[PDB]
Amino acid sequence: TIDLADGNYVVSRGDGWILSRQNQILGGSVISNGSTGIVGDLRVNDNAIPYYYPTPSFNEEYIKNNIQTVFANFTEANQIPIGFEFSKTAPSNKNLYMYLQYTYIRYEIIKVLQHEIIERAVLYVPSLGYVKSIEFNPGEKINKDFYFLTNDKCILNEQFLYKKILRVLPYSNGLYVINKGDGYIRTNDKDLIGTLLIEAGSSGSIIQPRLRNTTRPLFTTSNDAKFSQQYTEERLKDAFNVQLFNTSTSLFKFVEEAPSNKNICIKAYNTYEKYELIDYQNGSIVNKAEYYLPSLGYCEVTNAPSPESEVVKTQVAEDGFIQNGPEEEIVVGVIDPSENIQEINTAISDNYTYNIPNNNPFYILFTVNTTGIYKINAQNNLPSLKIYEAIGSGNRNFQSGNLCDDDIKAINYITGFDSPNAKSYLVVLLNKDKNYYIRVPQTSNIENQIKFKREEGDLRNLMNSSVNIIDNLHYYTRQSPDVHDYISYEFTIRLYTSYNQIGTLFRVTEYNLINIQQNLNLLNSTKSIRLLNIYILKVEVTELNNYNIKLHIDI
Amino acid sequence: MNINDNLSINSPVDNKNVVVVRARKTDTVFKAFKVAPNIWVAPERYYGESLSIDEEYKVDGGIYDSNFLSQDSEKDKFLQAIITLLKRINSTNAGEKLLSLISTAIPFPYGYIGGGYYAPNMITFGSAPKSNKKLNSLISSTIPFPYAGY
Amino acid sequence: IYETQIEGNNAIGNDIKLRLKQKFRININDIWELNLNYFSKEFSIMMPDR
Repeated sequence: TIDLADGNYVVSRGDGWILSRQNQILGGSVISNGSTGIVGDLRVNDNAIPYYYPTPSFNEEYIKNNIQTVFANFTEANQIPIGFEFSKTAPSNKNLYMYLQYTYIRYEIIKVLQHEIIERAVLYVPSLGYVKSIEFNPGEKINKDFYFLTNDKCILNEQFLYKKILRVLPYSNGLYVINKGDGYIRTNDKDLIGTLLIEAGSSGSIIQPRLRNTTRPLFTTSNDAKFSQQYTEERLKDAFNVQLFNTSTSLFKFVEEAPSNKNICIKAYNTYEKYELIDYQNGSIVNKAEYYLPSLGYCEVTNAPSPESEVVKTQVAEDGFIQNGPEEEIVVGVIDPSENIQEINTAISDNYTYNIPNNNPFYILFTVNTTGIYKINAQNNLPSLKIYEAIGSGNRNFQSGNLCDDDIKAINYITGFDSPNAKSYLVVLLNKDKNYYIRVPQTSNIENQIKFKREEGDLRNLMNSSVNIIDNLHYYTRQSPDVHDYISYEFTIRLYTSYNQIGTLFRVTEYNLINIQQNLNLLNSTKSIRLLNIYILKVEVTELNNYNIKLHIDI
Repeated sequence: MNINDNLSINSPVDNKNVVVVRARKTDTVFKAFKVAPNIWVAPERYYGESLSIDEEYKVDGGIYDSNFLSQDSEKDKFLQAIITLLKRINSTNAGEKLLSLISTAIPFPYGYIGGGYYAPNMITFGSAPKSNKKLNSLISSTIPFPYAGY
Repeated sequence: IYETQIEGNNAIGNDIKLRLKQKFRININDIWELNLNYFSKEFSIMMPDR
């Protein structure tokens, strides 16, 4: 008598099923005088073999396929040993006897016809164990229900999980790896290691001891081309220096001690750490791959519900992920393996002119000889360059007056537009220890030259900012920087911005910039300046409400 | 024994059924495909022999050609032919028994790094937290330290 | 060596233990008597013999 439609169904009745008559077949332990007894087992071999009970229509292959498609794949998980243990202390007057029995997960392939279950096939998958204890005295009579079980029972809560059978990211163009958090579990208990029911006064523990080091990562790419499985692994190794993907030697173990008044049920799941390898281009993601690196488990502690309160036939949730860990998101830029990385082997002293040697965008690695503010303009500022800082560089191999290539590919974007037609130059504070990359975009026949120059004073005020040389003063649109970042416009009066939300206008004296105004809110401003018929306007973004920023400049 | 036939020379290297492995301990590497448990197929000429040999040696029955099994088309044809031959052998009972014996007759492994096969050492890991009785350092898990130590 | 030492060891996976069990279930005299004359008769394959 069911309330479903006609057809076949796959049902999971949950974990915590104890078989009949198989109670004391494993043995028991007797402890006394305050001694502590620990009984455990290791689900690895010959005790992780499922028990099939097939009906004529549902054979073993049908059962296995239609159960492993929707629910946890026990075939793959049976090769990895999993340990469980129960410990109990006897009273320091009496004796305690406690015995262990395996628990199972029950799966039913059923056939509903006219709201009636007319045919059933049952699979018992070996889950963790369960220990029953009693404090006894010599000659005491113990109820026969303690030793012997006549019918299969669900010690845990019943379930009938069934299924019918048929914002604005102010990034720059490039590759990013995003650590999206830890503690991801698949739906429908597809990653559940298992459940332990700890009785009052006892303690339970579930351990993955890494006896077999293999792990199963999960991959999902939006394009097999480019973002492949090996490509994503290489980018993860470039970003977070991840070395082991399908291997791990980190044991983990969850221990729960139930109180002296009630019982506890603890469920252990395998977890994952989510990595997203986006390909942010022009304000939108053009390629995205999701990598789930096997993490170190999750433990959920619960109490048994009311006895047989209500067993509700609930459908399975859609295939997905649930994050039980803390909310995290870390973005790390990665050098595109596409481009070549030229190196400047000599530390830039006070002035340098790197002569650019194909026509493809590339990287130039360099370090300065003294921490200071540098201008990195190009030949006539025709190519707009970008600058990145190598994360973690400068805390290792060091050679005075030379570039020690620490082969770091995890770059942090500093400043620079991606527009290939805008004329601009960078003004950046560079540390002596750290190493910096300069991305030159797609070049053309002009040789061009990147000019580094020590800027002491004057232009040393637009630090970590790109200044675009507007030579047509009308509005200009650029890649808006993030909050608390800087942009600048140099032009030969109404000044404001369209979408985004400080500001400062300096007059240049050929530079010797002198401030004329400050704290100018450019968000839909309507004030006037009436400057004398060359000035530089520096804007700091306080609220990134759009990918681009528009510089409305009206005479 | 089921000979896996869903393989091709263009199959991606999944490190589970299609691999690239080093030839003994030389500088050569080669591509191998798993068609059965512990049975692999490498659709290319043997690395050890010199594909070009002096005419002086050239043993009788000496069809010699250095351009055989060079293109990927010939390699895929060779792999398919070997899979078909293995399926032909596996069809009957004598061939199935022979292939199962080949797949189960693993070379005898060496013992632990100290010699012997009897039993490994023991590790005590995962001490329970303290309580009213406290010092539960001994209440923990027991682990075979080298697992599959052979 | 297998029967006294390996068979009984609880710290070795079944992937090697069971394969070694079936490896030694065959007597060495069986391998010596395994020739092409058996498979030629069991497959009806004609081949040179002398």
